[PDB]
Amino acid sequence: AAAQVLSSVESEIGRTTDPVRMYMREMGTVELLTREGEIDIAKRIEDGINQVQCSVAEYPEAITYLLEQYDRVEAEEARLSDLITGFVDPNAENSIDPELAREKFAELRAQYVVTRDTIKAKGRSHATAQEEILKLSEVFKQFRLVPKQFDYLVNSMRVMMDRVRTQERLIMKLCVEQCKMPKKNFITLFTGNETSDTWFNAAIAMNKPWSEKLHDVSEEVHRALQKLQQIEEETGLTIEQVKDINRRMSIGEAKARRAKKEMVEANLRLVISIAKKYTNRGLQFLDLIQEGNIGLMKAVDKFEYRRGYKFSTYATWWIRQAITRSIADQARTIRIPVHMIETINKLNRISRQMLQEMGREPTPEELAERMLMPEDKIRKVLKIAKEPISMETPIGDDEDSHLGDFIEDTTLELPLDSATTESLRAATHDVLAGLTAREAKVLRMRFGIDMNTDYTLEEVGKQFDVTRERIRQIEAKALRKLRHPSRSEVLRSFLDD
Amino acid sequence: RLVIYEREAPEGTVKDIKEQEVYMGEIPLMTDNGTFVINGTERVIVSQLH
Amino acid sequence: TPEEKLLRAIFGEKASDVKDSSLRVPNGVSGTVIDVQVFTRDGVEKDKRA
Amino acid sequence: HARSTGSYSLVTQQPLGGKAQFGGQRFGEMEVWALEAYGAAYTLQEMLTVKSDDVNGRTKMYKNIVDGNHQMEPGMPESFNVLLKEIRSLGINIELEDE
Amino acid sequence: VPLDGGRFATSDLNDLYRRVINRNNRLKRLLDLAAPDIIVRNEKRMLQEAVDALLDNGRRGRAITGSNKRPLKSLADMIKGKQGRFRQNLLGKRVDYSGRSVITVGPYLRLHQCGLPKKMALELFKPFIYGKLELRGLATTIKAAKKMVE
Amino acid sequence: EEFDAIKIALASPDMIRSWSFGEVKKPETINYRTFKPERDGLFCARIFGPVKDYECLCGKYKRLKHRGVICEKCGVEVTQTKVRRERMGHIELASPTAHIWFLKSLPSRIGLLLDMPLRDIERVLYFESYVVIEGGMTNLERQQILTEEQYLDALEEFGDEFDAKMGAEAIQALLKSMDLEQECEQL
Repeated sequence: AAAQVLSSVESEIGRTTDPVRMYMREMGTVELLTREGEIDIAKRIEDGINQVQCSVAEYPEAITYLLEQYDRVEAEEARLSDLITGFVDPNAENSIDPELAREKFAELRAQYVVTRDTIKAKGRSHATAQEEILKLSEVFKQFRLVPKQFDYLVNSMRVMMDRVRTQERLIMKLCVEQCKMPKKNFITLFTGNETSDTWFNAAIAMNKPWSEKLHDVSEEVHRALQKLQQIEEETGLTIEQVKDINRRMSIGEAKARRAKKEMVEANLRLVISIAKKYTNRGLQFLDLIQEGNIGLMKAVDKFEYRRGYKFSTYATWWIRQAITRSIADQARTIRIPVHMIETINKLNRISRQMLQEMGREPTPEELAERMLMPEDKIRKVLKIAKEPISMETPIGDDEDSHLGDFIEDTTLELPLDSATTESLRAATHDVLAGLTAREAKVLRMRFGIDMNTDYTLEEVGKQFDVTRERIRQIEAKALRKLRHPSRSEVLRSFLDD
Repeated sequence: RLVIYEREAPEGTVKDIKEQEVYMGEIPLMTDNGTFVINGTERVIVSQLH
Repeated sequence: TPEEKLLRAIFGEKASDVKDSSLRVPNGVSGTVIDVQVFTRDGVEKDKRA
Repeated sequence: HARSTGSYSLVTQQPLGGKAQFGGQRFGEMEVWALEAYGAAYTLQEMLTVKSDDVNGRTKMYKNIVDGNHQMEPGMPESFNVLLKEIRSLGINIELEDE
Repeated sequence: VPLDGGRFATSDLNDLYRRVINRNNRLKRLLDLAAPDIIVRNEKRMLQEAVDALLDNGRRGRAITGSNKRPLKSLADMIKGKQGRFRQNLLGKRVDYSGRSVITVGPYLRLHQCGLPKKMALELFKPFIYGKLELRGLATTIKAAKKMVE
Repeated sequence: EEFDAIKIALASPDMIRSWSFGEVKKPETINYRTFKPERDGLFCARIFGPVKDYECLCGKYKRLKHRGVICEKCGVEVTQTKVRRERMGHIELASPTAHIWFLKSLPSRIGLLLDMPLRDIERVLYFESYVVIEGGMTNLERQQILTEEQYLDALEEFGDEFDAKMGAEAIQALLKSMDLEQECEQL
């Protein structure tokens, strides 16, 4: 009964705009659901997970992949890699021993080959068949997968879910939106037949002259029903139990997602507590809170109540991690890597203690001696710690002259530098004019004076069709005679500017 | 001084007594002529009428 | 620019890899250097005049 | 203090030295009014574009002066289209209706 | 941009821009983690607040201040006011070819004449001198004309 | 070059994409040891152009000759550095947000167009109370505020028949949904 006070509050707020107040009102709505409450909520979660486990378990071929990709990872004669870290790892309520894998996979494949026999015997869901399927499921229930492959497999299930839904949607569009067929009879016929066009021609048998007018789309209706069937024969698993498994997995996922919300919304206050020992570091209070909240979500995911420990310890550990790692990833204009941030903070702590021990700020020699690392890295890290100062800071005490008004743009060309290099261009043009055509051309192409690009020796040798060092000789001759003082006097002067 | 009391006993003052001179801050000193030498430059703080 | 390329490849004069940023008297000022002070870190060799 | 050319500021691209050659004389609003009063449109235009902000203009006209040709090829000041960018970054589409 | 001492100098927009992206990125993450909608609501509030502080910090009920503790300068604060682009860099500009000095009486002058110090006129008319020295041939080189002027 | 007039309008999101040369994806400015622009960051050289005249970052294409090319190693375009000053980026917002100039102006333009008191808009935008985008049911009208518990109740009677939302998504739906000719002629 908190929204019945928030009603009066929002009706009589003081035109509040601060997101701190809006958040702190809403995180205060949900009450502390801890101790007994937390354990109950934790059980609502594992029940949803186990329902999803079972829903995967009735589908056999997904288990195939379990043995398939495992036989893939074992395929290369020896492995204990990420993929194996992703397979079962049965948690008995470390170093991987593949003998255990073979031991636990032999009986699984034995159940594989024994359950299928009764699936065909006297009926798809025969009593003996149903009992053997239940035995298979019970055996599989103790295989607690590593989360990554588990999510991959539930993906491999929901892909079939969504393709079934989308094919049904496509057929529903193509039928109802164009031919205007009633869905009321469709539902019953689809549940009844589901496999053949007996219901199609049957509903058309009812006079309905509009039902006759489907010839232009006849070749498309049962052609799409062909794909709808092909889905079922590819699965080889009947549609009604597909829907049952779909509902089971949906409800199982919704249970856990609903349960985790109470845990998060109850421990928001814990998040706010840890986040407040972290302010004045670059990130605002609500920035530190929202990183804490993500850390809390992780903690709720990884929490195990069977350990018998209080939840707040685990949550505290993850929340502090998220907050102090984000305050390092962000909160700096020039991003400092996390480990360098940690080293800087080592220097700050050690500087404090040496400061109070000595009575002076320590010199980098003594500081290096204390922190046990060379003075080079000490001085480097000290130079790193500086953060950009503000440009709009008032270098004038009044609001007259800011810092950014004094920052020269040191990329522009100083005008009178040889008349922005025009004088040199003109003088070169003049001097090259005094030379013979071939020398001038090759000289230009070589260095590039007023040329597209600076054709190298090879390129210019191609240009005049001489595959030799005639060009090199020519350039040597040219460069030679443009040092002769009588030929170049004006040009020589710019050099020693 | 850091005094530590015991919360079981009512005012069990002598559970820990800890005396240690601590260094907190440096305070600039005034010269004999009413000025401070701050960052090598000689500064004056003017009185305020409030 | 290509033209400086030609200029340095004709008179054979490649500029040094060291630019000058020497301190010089601001323009329009005369005077008499009356004092020079050199400050060096603790860990850098002192040049001759220091 | 005097100045023919020197440092130029970073954002606005307009005269501002100070170390040796200081920033140019500020030609404020009141002086713009005075030149508008005289009717001197060309003195104003050069004091806005080629003396202050027009980058291509400022260098081209230094070159023209050195050649002995006193003529101006003015463009658009940097501060104007800096303003255009700053207004555009407020999600407001300001443009120049070309011919 | 790097200042002399090795420190850098940044326009406040960077800081403001940073907030937006940070918060925007967080939101892009929460929608993937299917957060409790209270947290997503708070993130959207902060994203709205950050964009608002970017576009106009003042008009935004509480002005975001940086490490200086004085308020950050938003986009709207640069095109507005006496210090804005309009009044300060677009109607009245700093100007080249311009000097200034103390004034005194020239009582020998005629109404159309003003004294002008030699040094100030040399510094103001410098490119004219360069062109004239090149024209007379006294300096066939702009680089050496600068040397002669100095 | 010569233009004649200057036009202001509102920047369509497609137009803001049209100005932009690439999406800014990270809050990273420059590197801390190399001091060189980071990819996708606020200063990225792929988006806002190269840092030196006619040079990619990795120096593969490093002269006038290779102008116009996009260095595949670093994505930079070999062009003048002045284009750090003319190229713009764009952040793809993960949730529409209100332009404060068109909401917190003394004569609110969003509040006039919709005819909804600024207090009610501030309540919707600050994620404080829902609002009826559109309701097939007759008891609930468009632009009618539904507080949280009132929303819960209204959801209880009908549910899908009425669309009520919170925040700038709701306000964008309201602005997008009105027809200007009809309100024009009715008014």
